[PDB]
Amino acid sequence: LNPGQRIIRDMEPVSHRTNRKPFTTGQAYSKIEILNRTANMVIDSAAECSYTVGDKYNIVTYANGVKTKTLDTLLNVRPNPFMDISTFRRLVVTDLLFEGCAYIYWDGTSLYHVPAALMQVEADANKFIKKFIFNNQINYRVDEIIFIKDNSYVCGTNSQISGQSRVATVIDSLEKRSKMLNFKEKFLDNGTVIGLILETDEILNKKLRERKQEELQLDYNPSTGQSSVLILDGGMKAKPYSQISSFKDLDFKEDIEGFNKSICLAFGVPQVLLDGGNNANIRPNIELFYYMTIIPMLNKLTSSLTFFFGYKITPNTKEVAALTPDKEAEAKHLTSLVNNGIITGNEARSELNLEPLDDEQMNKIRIPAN
Amino acid sequence: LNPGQRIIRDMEPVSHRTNRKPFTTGQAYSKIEILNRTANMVIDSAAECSYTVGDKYNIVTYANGVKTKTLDTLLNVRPNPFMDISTFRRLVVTDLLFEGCAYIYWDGTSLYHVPAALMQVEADANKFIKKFIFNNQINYRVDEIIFIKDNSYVCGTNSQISGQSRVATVIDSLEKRSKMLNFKEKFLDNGTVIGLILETDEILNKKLRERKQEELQLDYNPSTGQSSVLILDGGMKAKPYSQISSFKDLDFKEDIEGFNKSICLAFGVPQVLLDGGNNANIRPNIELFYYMTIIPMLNKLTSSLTFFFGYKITPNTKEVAALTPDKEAEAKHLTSLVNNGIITGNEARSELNLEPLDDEQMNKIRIPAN
Amino acid sequence: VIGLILETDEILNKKLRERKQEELQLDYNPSTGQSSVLILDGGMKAKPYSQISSFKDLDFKEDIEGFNKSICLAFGVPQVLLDGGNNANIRPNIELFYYMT
Repeated sequence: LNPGQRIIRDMEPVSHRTNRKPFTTGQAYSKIEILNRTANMVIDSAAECSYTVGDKYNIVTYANGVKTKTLDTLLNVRPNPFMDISTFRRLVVTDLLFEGCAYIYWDGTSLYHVPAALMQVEADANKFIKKFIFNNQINYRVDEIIFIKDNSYVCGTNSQISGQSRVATVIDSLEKRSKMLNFKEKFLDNGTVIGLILETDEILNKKLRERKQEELQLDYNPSTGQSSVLILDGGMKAKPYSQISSFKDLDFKEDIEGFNKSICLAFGVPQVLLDGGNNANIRPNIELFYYMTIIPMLNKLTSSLTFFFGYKITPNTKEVAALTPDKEAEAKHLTSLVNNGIITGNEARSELNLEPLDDEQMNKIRIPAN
Repeated sequence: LNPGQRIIRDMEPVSHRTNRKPFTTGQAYSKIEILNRTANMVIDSAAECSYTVGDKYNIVTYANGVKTKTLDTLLNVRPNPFMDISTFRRLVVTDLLFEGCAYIYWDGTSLYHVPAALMQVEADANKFIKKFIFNNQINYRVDEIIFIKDNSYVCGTNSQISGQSRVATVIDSLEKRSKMLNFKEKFLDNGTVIGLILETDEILNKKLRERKQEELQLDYNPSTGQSSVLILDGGMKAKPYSQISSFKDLDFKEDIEGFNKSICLAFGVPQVLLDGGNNANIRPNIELFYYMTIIPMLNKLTSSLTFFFGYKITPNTKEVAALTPDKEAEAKHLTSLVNNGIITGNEARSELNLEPLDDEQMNKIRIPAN
Repeated sequence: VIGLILETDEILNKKLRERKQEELQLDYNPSTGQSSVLILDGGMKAKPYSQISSFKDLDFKEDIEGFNKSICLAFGVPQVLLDGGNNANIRPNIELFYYMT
């Protein structure tokens, strides 16, 4: 046991909600299209990757007596007798994203989801965590909650608990982008556009002055008029005016592009995926996105699962439509291994997502020799 | 024993925390998003690399009697009876990053984590280190704590104690970038936009003047108007004004890009990882990131581990999704090695992350000979 | 940073002058205002001022890049290692760094 755990409790007795302003985040996700699309692709991608359970670690875990097949079916087919697999996975991933942490309940035989927007974790004076408090009055325990924590540095010191919300960091950038974009719309709806100013030093009958004003407006526009010369009489003067604040000054494109690139940067999506990319970009960018962004996100979940159940669980995609291996190269390398005897044919079948055959000559290596 | 160790202790009796301002760093991590993404990539990438324990060094280390398999389980499956593997690695790496150093406690059988933001190291007049003081009154020892130090040159002389926090070098750049970015939104919300400036040397009825100023603004906006000509009567003049301080002057984009490269440079992540890259950019840049940045960072940890336990521990990834070898090239070199008899087939499978199979012909080198 | 410089050759009650200054500031900003034309009465003029020392003059970026290259030069680290490199850039530069430095 850790002799310094009680000081850890004293320095942070309870978890801290990190999505400091939730309503602004919800408003932006609802009515801002870069956050909407980026969060949607991240969550949907973290919902397509299947989980493959491995061997049993001969250790004591919080959940014991669960067989491999039951865990596999509840984790890849249907978690709860009442809820979907993709819905539950998306809920967990969106809790991990929009909130710092993500929480999953564990019944006797079913694996329920609990939102992290209301749960608060209370540290223990002795071990690691005393008891979770969902909103209030729940008081789950610890053996029945799967804890997913995204790394955080909140307040002075990092925390054994809680988590820092990825979406909560882009709120300032989203507000800046929205204000900067609304400024152009209001500038267009407000700024005045004129084509000609005439001046006279004597008052000339406001009614008739206005009538001549619309006469000049309609008559000297090539779409609706067929005149191009003015003969000003009586000393009326034409002031050579200029435009005060032209639209060319408001060059917000570069700043808006910077804000968009930053927002795509925080979630981790490459900018090429949202745009159109060449053949040299699409496959490497899909690989970079999925692996280096999502697979940490799912690795947190799978590590928490292998802590909770003791079964080695890893994010093994091998089936997502975005990372389907190149058929020619994959076939070439699998055939090379099969011919040269490194792997059996059945393993190649398993890699090709086929089903192994109960054949004799395939279950043993070829060993070409001669 | 070192004759000069007492002078070393006299020149620096105790360690000193190097993250001089923790709260500003926390607020930057929580509300500045380039820093969030860079730190998250570094920490998560430093949490995916598995650890392989090698042989036993016949030396007297601080931890004795620990079995190889028990150390492997503690270091790759479950460090604690109460906390995860990914969470533990993430805490250790974020302590190494945001603070200068990182500390890991060691019970008889459990390998607990302790924060480095609170704990101070006291040098020894004779050997190396008297003890470790966690805030106070705990007073761990040295025989039971694992010490991971990031190289530092603080004050006049470099220290065998303490350490330099990489993030603390970035706070000034973060403040500069935040101020520079806030200046643009404040300039937009504060600057004035004018369409016309009409003057008269005599007073024209403020109420009716304001009514005409609303009518004249709404009438000459082509979105909401059907007039474009002015007939100024009574001697009212139109001053040919010009915009005083246009927005085109504030060319902050290059400065903000410089500050973004500022933020990313200190952590070590290449700028291509954040953006999109070609076939020739993604995998080489991920290789640079992992190797050059992370693997020294985990090499500090593994060197401290091999000091503590005496077992050769190295960061052996071989499984991280972002460094999966090219299937075709990997197949080609493995098959060539197997055919030409340099390595056995079983160790080829081992390098393929599969399970070696107990065969008679495969356990020996093929020896092509003819 | 200034938007307007309106001038008057007579004194006009500092308190209300400041009040109208604030009102005309807030009114003629499209973000927080819904007006774009200004009618000046009483002989008040509008001086066509200009920006004295614009931020565009301070082009420090090239000098700052030179200083960064100079700092990275003394230690020996190639500039490609810190940035992103292609297949042709990255491994020869890692080799040059390790070996030569």
